[PDB]
Amino acid sequence: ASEGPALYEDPPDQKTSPSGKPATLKICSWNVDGLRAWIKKKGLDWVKEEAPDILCLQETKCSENKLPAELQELPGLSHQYWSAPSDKEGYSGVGLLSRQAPLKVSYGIGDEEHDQEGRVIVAEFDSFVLVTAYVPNAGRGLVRLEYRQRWDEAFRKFLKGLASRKPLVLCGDLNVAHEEIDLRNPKGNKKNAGFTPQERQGFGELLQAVPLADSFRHLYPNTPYAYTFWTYMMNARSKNVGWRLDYFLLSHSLLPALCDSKIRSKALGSDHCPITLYLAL
Repeated sequence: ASEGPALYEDPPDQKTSPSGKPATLKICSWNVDGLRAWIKKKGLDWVKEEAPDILCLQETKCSENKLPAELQELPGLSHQYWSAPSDKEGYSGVGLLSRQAPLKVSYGIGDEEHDQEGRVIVAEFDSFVLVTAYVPNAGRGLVRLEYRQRWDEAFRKFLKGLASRKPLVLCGDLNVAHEEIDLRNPKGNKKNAGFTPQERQGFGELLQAVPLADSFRHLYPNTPYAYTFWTYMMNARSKNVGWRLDYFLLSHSLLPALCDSKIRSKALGSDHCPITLYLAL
């Protein structure tokens, strides 16, 4: 009620690094709010335009056994990996689609308690490891906040482990707006899922412990009104009343390779928009 529109125009794509090296890897991440719903809403149209080397999808709500045939319309992303809840129902779920086959693909974070909801794919490449995640929501009434804190700890320890061996890129819907600048209405959301002190602190703990850098915020430290999620309700997207919940977090060693971290604000198909990373590896 107190918010009107706040303008945000994502800056032009910077496709060369600070050292002059052209980007060699383009990764797009997108919480699609259901694979089938997204396809119906022409989500694949942005994918074809974006032409990433790797596409990471969250909330597919679909298992590897029941994928829509349309996913074959991505010939440039022929290596496709999917994780879904082990109860085999239609919720959560992540996907990773890649131009080249990774050296190894794994699922989950090595902890049975946290591996039953189809939330994580790990794809190891030559010079880096890519993780995509759909982090557990703290829930209406914060009924899942206690679980979320357990998840956060287990996830951080798992990622720290990976990073000790190879440079890490983590992407996906991390279900937290880190700082006040990361959502339109900080004051009124401090007791809501995605902006609790607990969740924000978990994010800070992740950055410190692994350690990892927030690619977007690294490049645009003072830029407000840059969001990746808007509730379907109340004309939130038209007014840009949103939250930045979707990130690319990078090992510090990858910062010299960082060209840009984009927010594709105008791409429709979900209640989240895509984010896109350019790296010169």
